[PDB]
Amino acid sequence: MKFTVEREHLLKPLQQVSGPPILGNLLLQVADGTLSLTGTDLEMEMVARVALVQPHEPGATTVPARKFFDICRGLPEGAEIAVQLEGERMLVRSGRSRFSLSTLPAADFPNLDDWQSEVEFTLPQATMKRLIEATQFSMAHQDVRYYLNGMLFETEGEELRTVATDGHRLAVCSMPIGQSLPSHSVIVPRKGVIELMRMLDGGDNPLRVQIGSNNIRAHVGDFIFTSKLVDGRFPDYRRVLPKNPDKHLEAGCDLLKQAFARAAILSNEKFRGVRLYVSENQLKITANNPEQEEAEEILDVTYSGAEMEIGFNVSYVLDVLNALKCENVRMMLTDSVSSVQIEDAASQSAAYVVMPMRL
Amino acid sequence: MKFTVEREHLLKPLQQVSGPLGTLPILGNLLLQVADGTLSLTGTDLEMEMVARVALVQPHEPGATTVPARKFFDICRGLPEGAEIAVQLEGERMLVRSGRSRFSLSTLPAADFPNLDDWQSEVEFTLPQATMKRLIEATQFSMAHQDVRYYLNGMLFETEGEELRTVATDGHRLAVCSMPIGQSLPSHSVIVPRKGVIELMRMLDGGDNPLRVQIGSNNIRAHVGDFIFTSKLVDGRFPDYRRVLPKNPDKHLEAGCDLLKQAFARAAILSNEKFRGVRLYVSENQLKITANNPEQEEAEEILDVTYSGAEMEIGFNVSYVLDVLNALKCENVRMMLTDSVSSVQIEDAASQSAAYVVMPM
Ligand SMILES: C[C@@H](C(=O)O)c1ccc(C2CCCCC2)c2ccccc12
Ligand SMILES: [Ca+2]
Ligand SMILES: [Cl-]
Ligand SMILES: [Cl-]
Ligand SMILES: [Cl-]
Repeated sequence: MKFTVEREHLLKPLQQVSGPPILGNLLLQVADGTLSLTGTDLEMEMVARVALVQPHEPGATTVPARKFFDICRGLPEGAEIAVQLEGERMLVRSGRSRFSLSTLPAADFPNLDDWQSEVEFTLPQATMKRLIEATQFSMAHQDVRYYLNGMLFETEGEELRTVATDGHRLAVCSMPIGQSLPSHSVIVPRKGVIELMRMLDGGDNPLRVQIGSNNIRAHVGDFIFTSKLVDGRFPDYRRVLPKNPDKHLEAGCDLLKQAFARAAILSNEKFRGVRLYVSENQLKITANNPEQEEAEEILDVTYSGAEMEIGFNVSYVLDVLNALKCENVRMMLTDSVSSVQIEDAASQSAAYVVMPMRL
Repeated sequence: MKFTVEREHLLKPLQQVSGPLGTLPILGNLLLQVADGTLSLTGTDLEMEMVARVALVQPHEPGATTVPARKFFDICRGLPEGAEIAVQLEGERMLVRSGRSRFSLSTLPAADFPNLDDWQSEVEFTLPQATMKRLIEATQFSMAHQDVRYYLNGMLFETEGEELRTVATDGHRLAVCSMPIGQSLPSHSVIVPRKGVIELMRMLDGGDNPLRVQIGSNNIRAHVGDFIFTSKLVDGRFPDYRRVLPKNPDKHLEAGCDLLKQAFARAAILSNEKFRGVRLYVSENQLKITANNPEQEEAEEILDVTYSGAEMEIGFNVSYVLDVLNALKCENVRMMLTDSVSSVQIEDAASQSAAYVVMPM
């Protein structure tokens, strides 16, 4: 196995495959004019392909990922990196820098189980990035309810939807993708979501998604990501979407956020409860804590409905406003004992639901 | 106690005094005093004190209280640019009002707030902010971390002639920097604790306000603008850097600092994770750096340098060398060598104002 490649042509692929003992190594393969790099943690895998325009010899090995990446990154901008397999070591040479790395046999590199694709679609990268970024923050982290430690991907009509919840607050994002889809639902593990998100480079390469019974694969440009799905049932989240909020309030996103952020300083550190008093074109926010410190914020908003009061977790609401990053927000309300739904006033694509608190 | 002050006039002082504050609650509070047309804000941890004076041009009423430092800072910082902030003590609560934002904070009595002991200044001088910045950043990285010789965890500040000098060492490597300050000083040495050095750096805003330093037998104080920092000193017998500098390191190697740094940083990848040893082979106009680890992975770097005279080999902890090269921020470095079992001296090839000494492995 031999190849010589420019540093930068190696670094982006290296970043991608480092994501997921031999699991600490990258599989390197030279075949039919291409260097492929693979990383895996047994749950998911990333493969990156690099065209080889310089002379090369086929073969495969595995090397320590961190060390190989660090060596490549540490070399000067635009350096040519020459790699050859010599016995049980992989030799890396560039200028008068030389390295000998330990290898493990390519034959030992684990493969993900084989599977059949049953649902497929192609969409712009930007659309998938919007879908994930809109909801990722609301996934559970390491809940014993393992089916929450990930993100629902739901197809219906011509729409792809992501849903995330930690068992307390909810994020939903829905986008038309211009193809007729079967009504289908899968849960992608949270680490897979993160790795998928970070494979999307913000460019013009379209993303191809293939979903099997127990696996998902995403292909964009020179990168192929594959993951197991979470084998579980996602909660019936539709039950907490307010059926008909009769009251709708519109406010400047940043003004509302800064008022909540200031009030939060004097909210209970653990339960983070703040109260909203809604009246004709006015919102008053209050907070207090066990040391009897108190905050009050009054802002002008657009609101005509009946006066009402409602409490909620200000951390959850701040998370929502930070995700929305827009000009104006719409808060849809019912009463003091019902949830609140929050959206960008200019777009219904993303929606967030926060539960009510009594004080 | 009442005042109204513009947000921007409050924010820097609040940041200056509150930054390093947090099991004794009142230590988490700032002391606020309105007296003689000035708002004074004070923070302390009992070892050091930060005091800022703010002229009150708007109507105000005298008095003092203490309030949670972080909360008051966060409230002020969270208000919009240009906000006017009105404060008044009402009973045992401190009220803060700006626009239609209102806050009521808990207080502790100003009478309970702790004072650093009184002391007398013995040594005084003034110097540019830029010089203090240079003195600290040139040596700070070489201070010990949690060493049982507590004085090594701080920084020596020495006056000699008209130079102010800092020295830092952890027993394995040493940094020294000396700068002229144009005033006849007595020969004097003090040790400033770690936290003190951090605040002494933090208080330099990068303007042209000069620093006024007062040193007593047990304290140091720095005045810049309307901020006053005071720290207790540390007792102990700091090493004499004069005795740590190699007596005659007449093997002189010159190399590009960034080239040298990058070569060591790559070799370090395949050095021992705990011990971090690399070997240097010096020969005519050439340096070779090698590293290997228990797994027998190997790095080799060869560099062109300026070196004439005898060949030698020497081993170093590569972290120590990298720390020096990252602190130098210059074009060319000079390494002054003696033999395989003696320390190396390292300097900017174009300035003798700082020197670095590293023991070999
Ligand atoms: C009815 C039940 C279910 O389908 O099993 C259910 C429904 C809805 C949710 C969340 C709660 C709050 C924010 C988003 C919806 C659940 C969360 C954890 C466990 C069960 C949940
Ligand atoms: Ca000196
Ligand atoms: Cl606001
Ligand atoms: Cl109030
Ligand atoms: Cl080698």
